[PDB]
Amino acid sequence: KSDFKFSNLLGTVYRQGNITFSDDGKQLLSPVGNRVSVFDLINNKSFTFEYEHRKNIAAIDLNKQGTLLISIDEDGRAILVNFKARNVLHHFNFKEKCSAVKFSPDGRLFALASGRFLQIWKTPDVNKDRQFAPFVRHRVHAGHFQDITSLTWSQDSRFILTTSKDLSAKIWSVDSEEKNLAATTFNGHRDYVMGAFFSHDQEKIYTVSKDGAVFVWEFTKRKYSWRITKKHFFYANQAKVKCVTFHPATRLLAVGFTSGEFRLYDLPDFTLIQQLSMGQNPVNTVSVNQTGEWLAFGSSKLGQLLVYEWQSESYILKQQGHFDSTNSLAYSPDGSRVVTASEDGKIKVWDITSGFCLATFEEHTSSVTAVQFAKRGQVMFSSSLDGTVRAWDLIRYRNFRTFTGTERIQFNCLAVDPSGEVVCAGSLDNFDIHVWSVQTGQLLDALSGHEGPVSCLSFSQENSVLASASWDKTIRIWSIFGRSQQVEPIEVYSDVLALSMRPDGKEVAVSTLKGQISIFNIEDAKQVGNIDCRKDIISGRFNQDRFTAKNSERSKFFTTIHYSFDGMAIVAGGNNNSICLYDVPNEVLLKRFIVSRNMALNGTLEFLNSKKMTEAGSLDLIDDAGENSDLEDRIDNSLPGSQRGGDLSTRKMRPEVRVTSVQFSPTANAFAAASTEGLLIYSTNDTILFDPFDLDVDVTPHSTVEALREKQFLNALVMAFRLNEEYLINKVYEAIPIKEIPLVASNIPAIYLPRILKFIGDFAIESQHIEFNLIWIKALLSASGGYINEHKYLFSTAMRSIQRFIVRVAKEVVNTTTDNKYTYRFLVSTDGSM
Amino acid sequence: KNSKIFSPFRIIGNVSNGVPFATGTLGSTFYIVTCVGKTFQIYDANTLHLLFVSEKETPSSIVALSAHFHYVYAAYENKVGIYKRGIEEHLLELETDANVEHLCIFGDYLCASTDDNSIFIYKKSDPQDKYPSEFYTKLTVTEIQGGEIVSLQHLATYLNKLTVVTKSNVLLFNVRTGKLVFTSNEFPDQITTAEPAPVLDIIALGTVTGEVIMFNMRKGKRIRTIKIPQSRISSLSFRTDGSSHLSVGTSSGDLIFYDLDRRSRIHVLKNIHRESYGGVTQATFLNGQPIIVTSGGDNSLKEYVFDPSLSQGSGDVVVQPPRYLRSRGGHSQPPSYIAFADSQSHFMLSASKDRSLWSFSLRKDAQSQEMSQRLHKKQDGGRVGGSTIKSKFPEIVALAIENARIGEWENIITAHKDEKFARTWDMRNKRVGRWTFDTTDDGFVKSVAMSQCGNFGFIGSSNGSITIYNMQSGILRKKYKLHKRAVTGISLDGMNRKMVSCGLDGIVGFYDFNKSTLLGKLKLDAPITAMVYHRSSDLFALALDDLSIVVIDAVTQRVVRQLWGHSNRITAFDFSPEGRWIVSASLDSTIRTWDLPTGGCIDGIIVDNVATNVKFSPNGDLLATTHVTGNGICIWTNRAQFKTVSTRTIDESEFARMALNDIDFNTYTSLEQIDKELLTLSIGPRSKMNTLLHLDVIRKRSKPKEAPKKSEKLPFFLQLSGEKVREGIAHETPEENKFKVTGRLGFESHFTKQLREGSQSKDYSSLLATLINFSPAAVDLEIRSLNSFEPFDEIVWFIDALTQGLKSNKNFELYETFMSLLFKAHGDVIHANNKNQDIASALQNWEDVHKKEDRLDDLVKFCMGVAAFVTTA
Amino acid sequence: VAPTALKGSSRIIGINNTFESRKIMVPPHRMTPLRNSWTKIYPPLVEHLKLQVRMNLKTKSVELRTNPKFTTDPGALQKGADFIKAFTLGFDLDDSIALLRLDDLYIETFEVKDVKTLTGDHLSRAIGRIAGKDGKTKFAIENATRTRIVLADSKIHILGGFTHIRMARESVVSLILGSPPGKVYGNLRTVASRLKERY
Amino acid sequence: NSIAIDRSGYYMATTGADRSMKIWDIRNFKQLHSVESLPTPGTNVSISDTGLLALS
Repeated sequence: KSDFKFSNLLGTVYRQGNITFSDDGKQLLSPVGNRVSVFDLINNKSFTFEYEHRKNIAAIDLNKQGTLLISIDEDGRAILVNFKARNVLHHFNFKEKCSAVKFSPDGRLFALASGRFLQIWKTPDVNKDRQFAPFVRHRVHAGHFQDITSLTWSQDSRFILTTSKDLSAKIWSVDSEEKNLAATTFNGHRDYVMGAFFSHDQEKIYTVSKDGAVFVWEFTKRKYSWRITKKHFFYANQAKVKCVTFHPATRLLAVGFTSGEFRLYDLPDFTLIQQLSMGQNPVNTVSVNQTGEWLAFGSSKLGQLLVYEWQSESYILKQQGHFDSTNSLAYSPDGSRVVTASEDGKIKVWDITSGFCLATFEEHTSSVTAVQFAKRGQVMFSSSLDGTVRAWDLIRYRNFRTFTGTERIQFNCLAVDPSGEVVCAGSLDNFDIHVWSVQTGQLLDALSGHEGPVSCLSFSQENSVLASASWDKTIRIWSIFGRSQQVEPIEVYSDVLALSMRPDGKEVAVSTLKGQISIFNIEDAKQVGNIDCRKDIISGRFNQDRFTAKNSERSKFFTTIHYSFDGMAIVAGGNNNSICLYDVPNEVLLKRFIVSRNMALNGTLEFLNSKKMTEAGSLDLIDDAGENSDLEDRIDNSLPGSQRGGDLSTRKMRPEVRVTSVQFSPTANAFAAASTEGLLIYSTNDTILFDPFDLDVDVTPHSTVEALREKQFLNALVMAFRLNEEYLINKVYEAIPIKEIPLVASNIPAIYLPRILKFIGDFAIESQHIEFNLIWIKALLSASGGYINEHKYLFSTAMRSIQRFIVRVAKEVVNTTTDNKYTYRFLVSTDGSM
Repeated sequence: KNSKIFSPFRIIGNVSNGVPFATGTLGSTFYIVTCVGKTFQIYDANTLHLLFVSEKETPSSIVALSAHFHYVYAAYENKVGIYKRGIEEHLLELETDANVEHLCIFGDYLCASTDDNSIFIYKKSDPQDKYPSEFYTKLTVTEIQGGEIVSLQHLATYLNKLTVVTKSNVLLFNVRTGKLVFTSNEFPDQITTAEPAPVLDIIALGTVTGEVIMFNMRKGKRIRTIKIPQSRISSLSFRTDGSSHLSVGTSSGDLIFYDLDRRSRIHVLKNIHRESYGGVTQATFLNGQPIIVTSGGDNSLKEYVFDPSLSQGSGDVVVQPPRYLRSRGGHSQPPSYIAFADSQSHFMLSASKDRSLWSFSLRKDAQSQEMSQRLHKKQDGGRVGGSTIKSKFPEIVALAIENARIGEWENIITAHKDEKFARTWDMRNKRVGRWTFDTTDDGFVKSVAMSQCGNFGFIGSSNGSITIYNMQSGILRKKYKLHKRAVTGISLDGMNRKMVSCGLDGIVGFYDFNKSTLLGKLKLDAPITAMVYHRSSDLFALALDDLSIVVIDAVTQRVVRQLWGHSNRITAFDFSPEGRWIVSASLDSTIRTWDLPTGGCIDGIIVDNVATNVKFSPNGDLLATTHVTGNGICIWTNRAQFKTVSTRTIDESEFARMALNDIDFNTYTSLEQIDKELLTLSIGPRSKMNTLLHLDVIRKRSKPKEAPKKSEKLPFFLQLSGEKVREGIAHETPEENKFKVTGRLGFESHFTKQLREGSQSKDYSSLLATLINFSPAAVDLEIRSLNSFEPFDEIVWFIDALTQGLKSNKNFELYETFMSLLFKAHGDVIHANNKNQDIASALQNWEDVHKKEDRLDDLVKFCMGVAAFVTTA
Repeated sequence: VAPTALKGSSRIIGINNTFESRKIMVPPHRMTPLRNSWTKIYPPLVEHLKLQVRMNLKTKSVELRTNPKFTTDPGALQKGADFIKAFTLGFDLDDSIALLRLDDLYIETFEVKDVKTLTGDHLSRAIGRIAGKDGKTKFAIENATRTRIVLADSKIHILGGFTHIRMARESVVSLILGSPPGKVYGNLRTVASRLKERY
Repeated sequence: NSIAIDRSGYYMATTGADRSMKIWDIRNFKQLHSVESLPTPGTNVSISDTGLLALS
């Protein structure tokens, strides 16, 4: 039940740091703010690691064997994580701002660029058990006079080229005996040396500077020494080289400039293979695949991630995420897709499994406040502060209709009739609820009666009534449909911030400014429950706050709430560092989730370190922009009083951890919470827990297998469910012969019927046995169709999962099968000649 | 003795075991090396932050520690190890069974004295060698020469002389020549300590009867005599800060400071360290500093500082007494109870027989702190009753903690020995709370529990009554009276609905907490000793007196699993966080892991010392245990968190002597195909079908909007001219005649050769296998390159290949896709020559198989018709 | 070398160009191109391949021999003989040099009559369809397949990588046999894209 | 990186990122000394009234 775990982070594909390709080239590792996301491009799967740094990630790297990953934040704190087990081995603090980290191509050693020192360590063995100090230092080198920009390993794991801000590139030998071989310093660059590389033969060294000059170094007579034989120049009018990478095998040089355009060059000929522009923002990181055919670029400002196939001039990947902009989220009725509304004015559809944006919409001028799906699922509606409500048709991606009030009011909430024939929106400056007809676009009527701004709306899925709440400390139930219009106001102790409607349509829950979740009976208009939440909410002290978090009344209330589809749980979130999951009938907190652990976000900590405080004030509040070397970083475009609705540069204050919306997955035991860092998705998919139901001493994994060998299929299946082991259920499920399926399905106890249906839906979506699963579903529906009808809300999520399997994969197969049948008949029956 | 699930990680809470610590200087900084059982720890003197710990535990307990610059020398049994940064660099093994006792390193000489009055000298092989390794000679002190060796010291400016200090007198040995240069006069009192003075030729000697001697070796005569009657000197040290001070530590736990210039006592620090544990085992002035570091056997390390004099003139006379600066410590006796404070593995709660409760930090030792016992002022206003002389609370038998309401009010309950009430603590404040919970039936507290919400505290009395208090207000709310004997366990489910109790009378009571009703009562064969409740799974295990662990499901009130095998009483046990394992410890010196799904013991350990407590981390990463000996907490790492562990039952007989693979690893891999008649999709991503059909349109979207700029002068064969890997279809090399359109022999593609081979052999299994492996781009290229000219052999063969594939019923959704691509690329060719017999016959056979695969449509249409109807109406 | 340093099959297909000696006969129409280009043909053969080069004015043939004391690569003679043949077939010198520099280039040779027995105007029409107006069709095949083609009357010579010159052959054959031009041009667009793609 | 001029305005001392310190004669504009190689680049230079040359 209430065993949820962070699974993946949508809405963001790249924030900062260096993106790295997996050695096989089929996975891309991208730092997403405080965590690391892994995208499997070939299998179309993604996952984000659970471990969390305390500041944004700065450098990451995965060894060639693909077993160990090291991630370093901006303070030098490092985490060594076992890639296969997705578990943290050790935490290491390098006590300095490490700029780059790179495993040796052998895998035995990895090097650190920590300021002006190059640190070489020995890799802990993955097979060995965890110890107090797994890392063993190998050597620390101090030749550079300023910070090291980057480092490069030789192909034989023997030499390291380091490039620093000293306008110099310097070479080291990993073995002390070979120090004489490489003890040279490469000079002559006017600006910072961004990158230095070896040729494939390792007889040539290329160095690239920020000013845009490439130097080709060779060991030649003037008696033999390294000399700049050739010099090439990027004649960029004002753009500076921002990131450089080189692939020795293909002799490919990919350079990213601050103007937002990158060039591919062929060395040592300096031939311009390509030149493209991703936008106006700098290209922060560039990486090359092992084969050399895929190039990954990332821009931090807009959070872009571009994987380019320079061979075919095609985009394997082209994605852009949102940071501190997602105002709302919506699941598709089948749960395959999740939509997000951003302050930019853009609505994006994200795929849960792959983790990429399928489509984008840019009709809205201003921030989009709400997004909601029709019951049917084809059509989508969104509202924005520009004063328009827009209906979207997903099959053709057209804004087939747009609604607008006569007085040009900003809209902050939205509700859609289950029939999809009426749309109602509310505002924070009108006090009325505007209603439109979907087919016509005409404003049917304006509902009046609230003495304060309308904060939220919702239609009852069955009864089709409308529930609205306002800061007027009241809730009104509108019976808009029917010959007679009736309104039933219900008073509440404080301002209502959120509202959730029961799937039954019989009760409504409201989150108030007091930190209370009160449940009312719609038909009787009397309170049936109340949950106290002020104590549960975790709220952090801001750096700018002059008052404690305990005394702070900033956010001790939930601005968004949602029911579980069964109707027994509420998930709540707000402008706070907590997501709380309550149980409605018993009014207890099932679990609390910490949204973020990033000290970059302002509201993470309840207590701040007193060392930061000084006689002047907090050390964090001091602006260090002037120290930055680049002019663009020094420029301050912040408006004095802006709080929201502008770019991050405009605010001048740190982003605040907050949850804008939360929802349950229609088809799975998971919920998604839109927050500043992105769309966090918590799911119960792993199911490592042992949660038996109705065991006895006789029930055992051994006993179930004995039943199978004796051909007692029903008993074997039931005993598997009583253990509730996924592997044992799968073993029994596939061992039942086809002839015996109808007999077993008709005889399964009613108690275990919801469990089998859940397993089939989750198993069928990704399994290969399409026909076997369809036989089981046919047997179950025919045998127990009436029972499922009597209890719709117990079986709602399971049924939606089965329908998704029958629609999204099964129908696609027969559609490809059936068209061949007709294409076949035309070719043979028809007469072809001349 | 070796576990397959757990491995030792380190010990927590131990700073020193009483062996004199060693001080070494790196540049201006200082560090202290302290012994902890079989391992040593290095602290930074400025902050007392742990820096390094010995990589591996020595086979035998360490006896001596000497540190010089980066290298540290640790002596154990007859071997002396050399360590740098906690990693052993070289091990010196002496050639006699006599154990090393004392250790001295000056220059290139390492002197090790065994308990048989034999001194072994080791020398550096090379002058520039970092540490001595080579064996030089052996010097033995006979009984006629002197008594038992007290310590080895080297005085400055002495070429190759070792000042051996014995109980009877002092001796001067020349290590290079191995000769006795000088023998001091006999001393009436036994010598116990020696310390070289900062002056030349003078070594301070401490006797057993409170006498300190400034013996001068050059003159061989006494210089001074300090007297400390009825005391025993344990340590000596001089102040090198420019003030002639001498600090004398005593076994009584006192530290005296003398002013040598003025012949006066500056101050005496009383009871800095316990007399029971050896008092002041080591007290050393930091070189050139006013800071003095003290240690003792009570698991504590302290630092004191001398402040500047307050008098502008005569600062020498007006000496400020030493001030406590900083210290590190832990329990003085083994912990009695332990608990994990939070969901993460940051902090652990510990209680010991020394009447002190500690909060230990796993992530950093400096964060470890002791919770205060200062009492709050009573709310009523009456004077609190207690002795004016302050004493610590009695030993803690039980503890219960929650974090639902941390920072709001009390969130810990503790039970004390022979005490009729339970005390509360606050984790946020790290201080004892303001509430006390009484049994109200004249019985001692035997069990304490808290609800998940953090509002209620449950107390179980030895007389059988369960009292329920409110943590916020400390007001008694409810009282349950079912048990007639002591209640040894109380637990409440996460939902705050059903409550469970157990007692020595053997009954297990089930209560409805909200309705306050007796849901049921269950009687067990033997008295119950302890309870652990797993809230997520609603399972709780009971340790019975018959040496069994009985797992019970609270929902149904029946025994589900019973565990046997322990040979003695079960001291403690704990659930795994996932609720799948139970790890239990017993008095028979074993820790067993039990797998609940199969109800058998999968792992077994033998501990040298009986483990008194066992606790899993809520993460599951770590397992913490405490033992009847040792002041620290043993932390184990859960290896199952990084790999699968077999659940095969352990061998009982072999374990006693020392004192279906998929099921074993709790996994199952789905079959390739359940039955031949059943249609099965391919083993791969489901987007491959979509990628193949709509490849062109997907690629058009991929192309950049604006054409990329490129240099006019570009190599035509750049893609091929690559130094050397790309495995694309383009990068294919021929394998080894009349020209043939499809491919000339010796110049033919791999796919076409497979196709022709299959046609003759009348089986395309090899061809179908490689088709599935082809990339979507490669698949399109091969089909489109098929020969489209008469007699149309390749097209006919391909249709025969796909027709065979549909018979197998495996990967059929690719075979449908391949046939769809064939019509797309060669539909006109087939249409123009539909009357050709070969194409007509091959096509007809494909339809015969394809017609059969229409049952799948019926299954899909049925389920949509019903599933839509069932969910809607 | 820098201190950081690390520690007889015939490419041409369809004609048997094969101390060893190789002889390549130069037709009359390639005599003058050989003369003006000779200054650039012998240096790579004599220096890189360490071969003993000669052209026999009497027999109008180019003679290559392996020098046992100088030559080190056993395949140099065959590689040199292959390179001279490409120039003999008509390929530009820079195109011929690609054979020496690279290791994965072959020449595929066939005649129009091999594909189909065309005579008179039909044969001329077939050659025209391959070339197209201003050589557009042949040029299109070169860029898409990344192959160099020499259409000497009814004799076609295709230079490039194995798979590359395979796709050119089907396009040329379809043009000979008379498939509709749009299908061939549509073919050339896809094969260009698919060939460069990683997957 | 840094420039220093004496009180009399006759000499100048300049340090560069190339690890070189050069003493100049700014009345006649003649280079007097060039300490070509320094252990590390000199961040700062100053000249006192008495004429002491300081380097960091």
